[PDB]
Amino acid sequence: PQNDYIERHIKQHGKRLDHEERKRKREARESHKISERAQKLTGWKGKQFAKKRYAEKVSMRKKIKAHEQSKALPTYLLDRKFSVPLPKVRGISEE
Amino acid sequence: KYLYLRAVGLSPKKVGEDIAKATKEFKGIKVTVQLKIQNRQAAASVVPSASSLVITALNVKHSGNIQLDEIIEIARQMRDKSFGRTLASVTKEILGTAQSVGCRVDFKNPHDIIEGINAGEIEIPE
Amino acid sequence: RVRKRQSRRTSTKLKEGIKKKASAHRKKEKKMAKKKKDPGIPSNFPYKAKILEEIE
Amino acid sequence: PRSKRSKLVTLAQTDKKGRENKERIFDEVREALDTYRYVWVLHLDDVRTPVLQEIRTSWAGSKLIMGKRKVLQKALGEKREEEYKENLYQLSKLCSGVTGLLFTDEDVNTVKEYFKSYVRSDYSRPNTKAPLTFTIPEGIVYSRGGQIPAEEDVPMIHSLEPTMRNKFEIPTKIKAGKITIDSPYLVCTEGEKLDVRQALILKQFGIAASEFKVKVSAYYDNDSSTVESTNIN
Amino acid sequence: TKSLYVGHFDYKYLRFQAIDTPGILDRPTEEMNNIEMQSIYAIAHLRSCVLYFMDLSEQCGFTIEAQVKLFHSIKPLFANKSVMVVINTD
Amino acid sequence: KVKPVTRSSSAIAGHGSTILCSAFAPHTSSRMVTGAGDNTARIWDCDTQTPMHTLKGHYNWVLCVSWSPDGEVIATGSMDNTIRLWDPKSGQCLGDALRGHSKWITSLSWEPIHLVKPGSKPRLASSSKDGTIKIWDTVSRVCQYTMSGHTNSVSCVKWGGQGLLYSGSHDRTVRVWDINSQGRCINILKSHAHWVNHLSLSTDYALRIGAFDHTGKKPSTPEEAQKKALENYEKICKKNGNSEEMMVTASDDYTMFLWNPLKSTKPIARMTGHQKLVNHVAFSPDGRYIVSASFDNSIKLWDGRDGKFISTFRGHVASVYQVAWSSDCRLLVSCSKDTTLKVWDVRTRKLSVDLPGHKDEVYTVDWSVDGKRVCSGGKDKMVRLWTH
Amino acid sequence: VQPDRRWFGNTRVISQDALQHFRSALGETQKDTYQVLLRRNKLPMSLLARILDTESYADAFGPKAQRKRPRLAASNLEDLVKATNEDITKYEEKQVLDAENGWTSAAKEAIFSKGQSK
Amino acid sequence: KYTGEGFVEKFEDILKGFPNINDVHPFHRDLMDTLYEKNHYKISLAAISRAKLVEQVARDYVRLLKFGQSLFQCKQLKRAALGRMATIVKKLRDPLAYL
Amino acid sequence: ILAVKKNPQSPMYTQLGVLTKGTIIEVNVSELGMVTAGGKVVWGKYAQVTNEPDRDGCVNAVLLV
RNA sequence: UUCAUCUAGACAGCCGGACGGUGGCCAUGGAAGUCGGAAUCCGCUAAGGAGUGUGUAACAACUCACCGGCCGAAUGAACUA
Repeated sequence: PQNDYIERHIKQHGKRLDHEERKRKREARESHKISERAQKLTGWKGKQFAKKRYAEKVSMRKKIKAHEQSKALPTYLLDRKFSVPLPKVRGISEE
Repeated sequence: KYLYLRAVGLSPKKVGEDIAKATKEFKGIKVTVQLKIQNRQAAASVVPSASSLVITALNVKHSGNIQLDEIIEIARQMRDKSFGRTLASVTKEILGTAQSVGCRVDFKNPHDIIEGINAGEIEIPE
Repeated sequence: RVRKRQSRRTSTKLKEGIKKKASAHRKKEKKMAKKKKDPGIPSNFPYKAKILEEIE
Repeated sequence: PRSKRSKLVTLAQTDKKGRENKERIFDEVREALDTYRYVWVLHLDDVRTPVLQEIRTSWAGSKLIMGKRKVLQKALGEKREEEYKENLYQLSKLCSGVTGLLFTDEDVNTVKEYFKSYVRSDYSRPNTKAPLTFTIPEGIVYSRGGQIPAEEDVPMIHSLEPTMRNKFEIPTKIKAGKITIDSPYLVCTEGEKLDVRQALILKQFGIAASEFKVKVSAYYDNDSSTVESTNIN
Repeated sequence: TKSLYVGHFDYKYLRFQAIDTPGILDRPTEEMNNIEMQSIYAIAHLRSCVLYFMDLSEQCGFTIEAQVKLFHSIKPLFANKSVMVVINTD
Repeated sequence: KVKPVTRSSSAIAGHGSTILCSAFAPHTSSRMVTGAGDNTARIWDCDTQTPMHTLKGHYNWVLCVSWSPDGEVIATGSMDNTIRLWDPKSGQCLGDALRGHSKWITSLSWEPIHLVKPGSKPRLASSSKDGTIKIWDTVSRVCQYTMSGHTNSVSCVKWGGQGLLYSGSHDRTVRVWDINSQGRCINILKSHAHWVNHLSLSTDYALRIGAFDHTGKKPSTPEEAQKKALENYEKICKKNGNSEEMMVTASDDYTMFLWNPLKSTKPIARMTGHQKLVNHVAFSPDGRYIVSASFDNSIKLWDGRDGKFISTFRGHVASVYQVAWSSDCRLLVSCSKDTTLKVWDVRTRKLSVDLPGHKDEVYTVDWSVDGKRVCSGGKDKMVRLWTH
Repeated sequence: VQPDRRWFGNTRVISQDALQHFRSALGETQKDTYQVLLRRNKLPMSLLARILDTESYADAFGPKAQRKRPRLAASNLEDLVKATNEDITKYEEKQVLDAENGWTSAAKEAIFSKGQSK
Repeated sequence: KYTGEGFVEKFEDILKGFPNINDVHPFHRDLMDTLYEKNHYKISLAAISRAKLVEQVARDYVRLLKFGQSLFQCKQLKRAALGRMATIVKKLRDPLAYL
Repeated sequence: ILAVKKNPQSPMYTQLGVLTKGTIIEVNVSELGMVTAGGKVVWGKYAQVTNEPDRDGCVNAVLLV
């Protein structure tokens, strides 16, 4: 306690012996486990997984797009029957 | 020996006034300084920097009208090391620093004077 | 401990209702329906440089 | 379309050059051949860019063309038929590895004496024995690691202990922010053919105690159109 | 240090607490950072004794004139705080 | 002093699509820019009625043009999100384009000369539909900073004399900005019900000419230009010894408002009477009268002190788009959806001459400074130069 | 619902003078409870800074934290001493003003909530 | 009702667990002010308090659900209540990150 | 809301005041500061509801300008 | 199926280079490519971002982007079914 004590602890002793290898291996196995979760996770969890993956794909597409792209009427007439926006609506029964 | 204590706007006390008396009247700017350190003696003097030399030639802002000859004198001041063949190229090298500072060389942006140089409208005495 | 398993038997009411669902959707799609670029001479064909010669 | 490795894409400014760069180098060497009188081959296998820039600034009149071996081979001519001038593949065949092909109009002996008198300090560059021997002290290791009085230096940064422990295979512990070992690790002996990790250890400790002197093999004169071989280092 | 650090000890069968505070600069005081305002509020609020360390020496990267200047700057906080000065060796 | 305009031009040709914007120079009755429905613009030598310095670089419709009050630079905003600066002598682009906006440009303004420090050039304040107002250092051609307070389109922007920018947007609010406070919004003016069109100021003629009266004589040095423009500004801003510039607004609620934006945040008067919307407003160069052009086939005259009604100019038969003044504050020219221009004597409150000769909707019109020509252009792709 | 030019038009209009007089009379009337309006259905009764723009929750506190100095700053350094002493006195005062050990009070009987019910 | 109760339980754990920056001690008050910007602190916690709105939505939509005459109507009302809750929480993205 | 003028289903429903989809209502607009030529403030305008509020507690509508 | 790279050597691996003005300008207790805001230029180059990430209180060091050496013939991306 008292301040960023674990940051001090990591500076003084340091994280573990088996920390960097394991992190590398987790990052490597994540490619397998992503597909493993796709072919598994029946139901709502699989649906949400697919939603997340689609959103993540769109985000990276837009990021790459932004990278590669960052590499007659007048002003006043621009921005421009007496029928209401809803004639012929569904008919309601008295019942 | 040598150290660099730029740090401006053993015996670590007397080095303070030894540095300040290298910047007595000029500079009042964050210049770079070289300290040749003998036993406990601090022979401290400014090493020329392009940004500081430009800002001498002129939150804070910058608009210079450096007049195209003070930059040439700066290019002569630090064509020493310079890794460059000709003064006509060191001048472009310094005009880039001026562009980053945000100055206004003669009355144009210095990239346009680089255009005039490499196009053949501005001369350099070699 | 393995759990249940859904059944594949079709229980006739369902296949009647599906036939009716599709017979209705076909009419709806036919009603909404009321509202080329030749791909070329594809590569990997070895004798493609000869089709360019019967033109004139 | 699947069970492949995904390429790790990253979004930087620079982009690959392609065949246009090589054609440009080709045209440059071929138009400089007609211009300058003497042309030399320099073997520069492991260099620093400031050393190369010093060599270039030594003469702004003469040219130095680096690039790909096989491109310069084609510009000169590897076959006796395919060649720009006469007896030129005789020179082009000498190119071994990283070749910096120089053009000049200057006397032979100035170049010959310059490129044997020119010598600098450099790292020991593995697959090359080093004329030094280092036992690290058996206490706390410092940024220079047994080269100067420790009262000048500071202990190295704790962030390097995973590197030293795993990649360099040093037995390493740390007591507080300082790195520590129990016994004096010997890294190398003089006349010992160096390996990658020994070289990286000496680089990390900042030891440029190897003599970089550029080697020159051959030399070709346009007016005579003759080759001449002189291994000079 | 960018924060307050606390320690305890027992003196005369009584718990005391010592507080190390990160730092103060001479800073004409209508502009200062949130790290020095910690020190200022701690010195102002608490009912302590207060030990100013001077370090009479060329060390410190700070001159004795600046040290006494800071002391004279922050002595209005010291009006009821039981001050002591310690020299840590013309 | 200024005489009415009677005779036309030939039907001059050039950039062959719809004309959209028009502007005379501030120092000559002979140089005029037009931006068209192609991605180009063109300068014209009015004395000869000849096309000159055709001007490319955009890739969509040129919408807005403006001439620097010193007369050295031209600026063009287009339907693409870019602004391009031009030298009129070369007829060439001055560096690359000044991009940074996300949607098309609506209005432009230049820093008035009497605030520019000597030996420096006037900045460029640009608006845009994306809801932002950018400030460009025109000599380094880079954004100084933006103002991103608004939500909807910014229809108008105006740089005043007291270092203040006034912007009018479709969010029914007029925002004031003290550029000396690093582009901080200080006051927001909320009285309109519909969306704002063509904010205007009292001293904008002076701020536009910048030490260039009806004589055409150029100042010697920028040190003289500062004083010669500052006196022109102060002789009309010191109408009563203390300086005030009036601001007027127009909106699609069939109404204008009149503000003294520093003396008070509330409006003095709400000028009503138009049946359809107001599209263009104009103070007189002397800052005495105000005039409003509406889509109800009408133009209306007001006094620029208390917002009182004077009279109504009539004669048009379709949508009025905009108007312009003479420098003598006696003659008013108006454009319309009909093919006619029309001149109005303001003293007798009467039409002086109806100017047909176009063949379609006339979108832009402008009067020279000295009163020697009026340029007009629209859908018929043929710019006309009507003179006495 | 058929088209009509009578839609899209102002259906209910009022002049400013009548409006303000109507406001005044009813502000007079409807403060007095003994008074009462007669029809009440034909009558129009309907006629009667923020710092987050500057600081973004993230420049204030967090890994980014572009906030080194305060704006809640007193000058004349003795002034914050005068403040701190006043605040400590106020605090000690509130303490004795409003002035646990492992026992509780019994449940409120359910009969006291009988008037209260859906 | 369960969806309402969950949100208000969560928000109450935030409001009661966090300290009142006034009403503590002047020293701690000033310290936490120079650390966390008292204004931002109070503003975030007031945002959460006013969001604890969810009760209003739950009560209103339950009282509306009493008159549901069909499964589709009742389902759409349920969806509407939960969606308005979601909108309220979506408008709480930055204060929670701060807190 | 000020009134209901036209529910397209059986104008009895107008007198009852039923807000079904397509219903046309008078709403107050004094908050917008609309004013006619002459200076008379407008405080009532027609609007058409766009939703079925039996399914949603909201009554969402579009102004008829 | 389409588009690209390739014996003037492609893809993957190791090795080396990865520079100079420059610790570019604002800012700050400190920030040097990498807490942030805005420029984002030139030089020398085979190539080397006023810098892709790890990291340091700040430097350092490592890394990729890009180039070259060894290796010696196919390879990559986007799509459709």
